[PDB]
Amino acid sequence: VTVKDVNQQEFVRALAAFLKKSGKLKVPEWVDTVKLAKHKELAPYDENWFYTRAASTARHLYLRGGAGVGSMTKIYGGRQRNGVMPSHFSRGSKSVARRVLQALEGLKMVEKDQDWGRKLTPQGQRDLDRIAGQVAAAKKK
Amino acid sequence: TPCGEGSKTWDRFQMRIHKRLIDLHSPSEIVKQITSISIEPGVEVEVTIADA
Amino acid sequence: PLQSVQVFGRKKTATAVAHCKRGNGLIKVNGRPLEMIEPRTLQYKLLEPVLLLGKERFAGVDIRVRVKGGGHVAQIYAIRQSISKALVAYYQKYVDEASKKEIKDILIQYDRTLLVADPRRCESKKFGGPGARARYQKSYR
Amino acid sequence: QQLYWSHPRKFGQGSRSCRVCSNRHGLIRKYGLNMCRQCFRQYAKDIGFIKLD
Amino acid sequence: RDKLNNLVLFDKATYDKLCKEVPNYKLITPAVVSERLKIRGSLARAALQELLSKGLIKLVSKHRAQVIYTRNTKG
Amino acid sequence: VEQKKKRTFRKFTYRGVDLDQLLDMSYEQLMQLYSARQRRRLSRGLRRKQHSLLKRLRKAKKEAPPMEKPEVVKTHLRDMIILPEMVGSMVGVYNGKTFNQVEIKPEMIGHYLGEFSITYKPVKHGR
Amino acid sequence: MAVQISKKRKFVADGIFKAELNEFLTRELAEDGYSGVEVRVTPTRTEIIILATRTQN
Amino acid sequence: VRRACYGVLRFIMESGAKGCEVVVSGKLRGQRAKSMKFVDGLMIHSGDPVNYYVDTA
Amino acid sequence: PEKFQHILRVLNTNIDGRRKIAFAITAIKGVGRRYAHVVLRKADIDLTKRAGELTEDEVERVITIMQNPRQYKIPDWFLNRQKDVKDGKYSQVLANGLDNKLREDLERLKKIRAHRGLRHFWGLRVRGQHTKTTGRR
Amino acid sequence: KSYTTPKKNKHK
Amino acid sequence: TPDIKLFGKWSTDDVQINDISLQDYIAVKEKYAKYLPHSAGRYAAKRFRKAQCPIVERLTNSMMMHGRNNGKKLMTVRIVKHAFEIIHLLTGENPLQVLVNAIINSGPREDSTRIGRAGTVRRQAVDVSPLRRVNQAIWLLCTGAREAAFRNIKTIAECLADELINAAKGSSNSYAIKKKDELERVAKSNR
RNA sequence: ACGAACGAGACUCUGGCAUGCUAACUAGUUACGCGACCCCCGAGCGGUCGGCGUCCCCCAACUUCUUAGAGGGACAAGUGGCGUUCAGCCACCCGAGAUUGAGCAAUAACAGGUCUGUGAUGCCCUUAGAUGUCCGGGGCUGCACGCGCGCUACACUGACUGGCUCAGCGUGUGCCUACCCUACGCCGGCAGGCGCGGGUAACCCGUUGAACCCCAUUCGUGAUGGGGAUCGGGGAUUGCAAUUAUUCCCCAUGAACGAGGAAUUCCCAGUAAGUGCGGGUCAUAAGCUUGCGUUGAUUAAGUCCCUGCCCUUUGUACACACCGCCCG
Ligand SMILES: [Zn+2]
Repeated sequence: VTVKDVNQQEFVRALAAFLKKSGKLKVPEWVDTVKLAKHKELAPYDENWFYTRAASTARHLYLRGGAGVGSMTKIYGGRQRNGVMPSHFSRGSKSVARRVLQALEGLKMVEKDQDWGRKLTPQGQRDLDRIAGQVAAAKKK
Repeated sequence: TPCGEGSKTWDRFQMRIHKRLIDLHSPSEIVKQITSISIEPGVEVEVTIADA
Repeated sequence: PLQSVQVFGRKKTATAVAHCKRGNGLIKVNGRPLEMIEPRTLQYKLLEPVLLLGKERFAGVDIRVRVKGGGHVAQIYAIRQSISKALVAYYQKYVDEASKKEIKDILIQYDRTLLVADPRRCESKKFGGPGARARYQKSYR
Repeated sequence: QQLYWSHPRKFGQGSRSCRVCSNRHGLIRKYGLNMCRQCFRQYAKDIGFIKLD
Repeated sequence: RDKLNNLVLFDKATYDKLCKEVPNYKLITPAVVSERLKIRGSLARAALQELLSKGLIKLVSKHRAQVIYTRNTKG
Repeated sequence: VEQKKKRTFRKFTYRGVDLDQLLDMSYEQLMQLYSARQRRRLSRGLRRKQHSLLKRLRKAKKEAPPMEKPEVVKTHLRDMIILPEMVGSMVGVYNGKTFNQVEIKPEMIGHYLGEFSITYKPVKHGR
Repeated sequence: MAVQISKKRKFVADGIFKAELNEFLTRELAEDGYSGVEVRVTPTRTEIIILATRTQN
Repeated sequence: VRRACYGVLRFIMESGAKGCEVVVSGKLRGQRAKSMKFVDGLMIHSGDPVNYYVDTA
Repeated sequence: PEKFQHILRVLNTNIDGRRKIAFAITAIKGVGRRYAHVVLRKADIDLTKRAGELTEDEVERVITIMQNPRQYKIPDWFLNRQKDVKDGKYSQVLANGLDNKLREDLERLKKIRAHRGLRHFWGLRVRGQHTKTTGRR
Repeated sequence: KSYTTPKKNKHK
Repeated sequence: TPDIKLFGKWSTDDVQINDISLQDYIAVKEKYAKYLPHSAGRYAAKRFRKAQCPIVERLTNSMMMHGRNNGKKLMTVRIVKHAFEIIHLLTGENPLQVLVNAIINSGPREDSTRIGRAGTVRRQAVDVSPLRRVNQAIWLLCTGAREAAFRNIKTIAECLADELINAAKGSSNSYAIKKKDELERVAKSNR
């Protein structure tokens, strides 16, 4: 099937499962000391963070290829409560998503887009679209 | 309020502007020849191969 | 042409354009799966007409919709208006009156609210008040 | 001179003058005019801005 | 402050009563446990998941607000 | 603060090197020791406003015997990182209105003079 | 003007000059009656028509 | 001022009009403020057509 | 699980058995939620469990892990004390070493007459702190 | 501006 | 007008009247039904269309009062259907009819105005219009559902379901069911 | 009484019925030629159905949608009731049913404010030890109280991290003389260092791949991971220079608070409110302004009882009009 017909969240969760068990996807450099878009004042708790974040950058590349830090951290971000201040938006972790893109661009599941960016390979497309049919025929939520 | 106020006042200043564009495939001269009917009203006419 | 219908629809401002198309019978909103706009609470919402307009009349339609603007449920009524707006001409213009008779009536048999949406919109803030009608409070000494 | 001039003016809001009254109690450079609104409500019929809201 | 003294950690006698008494109604919720018997809410989550492990109940709801576990004459 | 085990051994070792090696030091390590704000002031230079002073600082230190103290140098200004060689002086700053004499302490160095000399001059009060 | 700017600030410059010349002519040339002016801009031209009760001024 | 504003009115009604309002302010004697005002004809006040249908000055 | 332990004895400081491991280790001097999770991840000690049934084995482990970070190098910018006013080194401080060091720094300021060291003679907030009618608790 | 009573010597 | 009226969990017809004096104000078949209620308040045309506005839509739209909570509407309706399910589970029978009879049993009866006979503020009892009655019942049971999940443990849906249990199926078990006797005895002695 | 105006109606914008009108290779489309690339993606692992913000070079093509010119709606228009069928009012079929709101702008005048928007401007004033002028430091931001305008909440519909579900407001490169809107990868964690590049703007950011609605997740009615300051320790960042934190970021400091008695405002409909985002100030920049925008509520369709315009009768020592005269 198409990777749209699977649930968006379980698509990325099982994408993280596949890449994690393949062990290739970047394992964390420091698990809980990441500030992760400092609008997220607290920390990430479990070492299954980078799997999902890189998987989701790959999925947003599927949504549209050739993206970048400014145009992916925008959707990755959200709302923050600012103590004695109101809420603005200033996207945080740049090198986390950059290292996502590097760890997959050296992996040739995301390839160079024209003039800049990270575009999509037939290999990444085929792998993710197989896992899509896998998950869809399996149970779902 | 110039300087005599007792409350909050906020006016506005709005305008009407436009950019209206013909797009023709002729040489640089026959366009001059065919065009003489735009300099009757006041609207800035600029004829160029590429964008002005 | 003479074989499909591609016209618009919208809530206050969220605008979709639906195209009912001759084929095998398929439904797709945003060029994405039907339910899977995923409000995840209004999972019930956009299959009421789909299961109450005639499962037979949902057998030949290949719905493709191009959408943008505003908010989520606003875009939901955008598509819900757009699909009806296309199929009504799909039935009246290209096709006879008997085919019209069923769905023209089912229009209000759901509700007349769908052919044309609200003539409403949010309008400009009026100063001296934090919204459209309220007023900044009047203080003393 | 060793005492006279040491200050290029490139700072704050009253750096660049209102052209007509040059009074520095707050100015603006939306479209480069750098001119008071008490001035602009007097000369915008000639600038091109006329109220029609 | 003046507190209900809902038991704060896992509790021997309450663990027995939980294990063989609780999955028996048509309404189950960690807060329901913590106000019917005495327990903290995550504790009720843990004992509820212990009873789910055996599977003495059929689910009805699944929400962050609460979940509902209903009787299957199992427990 | 600070009891250097007095009668001996001056020790203001801020940031982890020693003062008897820091009086005679270099700007590179001095900048990597000064905080980010001092470093940020230094990353645009200590321009002539303080050169014309430091010349008189050295002049004062040489002319006045070390068995006395060097002369009081006055600054129209209020913002200056206390350098390694100006330990042990007495200098009268201008708070904007009045000359206030400030005593170089060996535990001031590495901050700005306008915090030791302020200008919201202590108010009198009432009801 | 000499910096080849967008149509926004270009129309704005046009109006800036209309303004910057109106009161100039009114407070300069009013040794007579005074009526008004009218400007317009055409290709490789820009023509300004002055209107007052002494052609000779 | 009054015998001159009568002349203003007379000349504009010579050239043909439909309504006018001429108002002057200022002390014609001493220390206490005064102003005077002449009106005749039709003189619409609200609405948009004032600026382009009376040529205010 | 069934309660392994109860009221604990940490860093020579008593803590909350009320909250779990991490969010009751935040009840320590010099620690937060962020520090609690970071140190427990560096020490490889459980989160899904609770401190009220956490064993003093895995309390003394955590103590010896927070006490000397440089042995494990939890990054120094994560280690509160740093680049201070005398004899600077890099580490993290906790139970009453924080009071000792904040004390010592305070006497430095108090003796030397900085502006903050004088607004603690005036009992207020160093900056910016309008106080005319505003902001006096 | 010159709030002061002395402006010691503007004389050349 | 559908071929079957269902919620995906139980039925949508089988709604009636219990105390006829409120007929045509509790509405379940105005002109349609939905998978789950949602509206802008479209029935705001008059007093009459909000008098005969559907009850499930009435309560689902009404339960967003305390400000920013209409700023979380999807999850709030999740809560309302949760609470209806909680009733369906605890007490069994269909929660909508039970809430119908609960509004009936927790409706007020009279309201006393302030007309001083010789100057001192007194009260005088007028028969509560049945619409204001049903609205007092629903929109003070909502007040109780907030006063419960504000100063208790139970969540919004659980509080609401407990109230709809113990309103018709219990006496003196609601903030509304005490407001009722207060108002009616006030009306008696303040006639 | 007649023949007359101005103020209201008129004079404009905005939002809304437009499946018919008008065409943009500088806009989109592109329905058409899954054609060229793509996966077999899937049951099937084939014919084809599904998804490419993937391209076609352009001398193919159109404005469904799209920014909108004119054409053109809506006027109690009809009728069910009332009047006197006067001018009209509630309702329903034709549905957009009147009126969506924003604007535009009087006569007498207050002595209310404007000479510190001005070289608008009369007197007199400062006129070489300046109130003209360039500059440096301080002050306009100091705190025992009172007040208003105010942001953040008082936590369980709390909410923590992670995913993905969803725009239009407008400015956008030297100016009337100094700094214009964006994006890519290489590093430190973010702040922050790096240089190649798009753009005078339906070209480009941006199909603004916008949040709070969403959900997994949790400990558990515990000043509690909340409401989250204070202050400590640093890091960069503009600037001639941030010291009484001007801004940004972290470790970390962890506080005053349990929907508040004294008075009062606001709105009865995409309207309150929740609310991320724009735009004005700039070397620094919003809890303010004023717009964009969403998830969208309680009851209300009456009445002058409380504060308030206009009307008529009608007493008045009041003529600066009840804050007035006024009396022993
Ligand atoms: Zn000006």
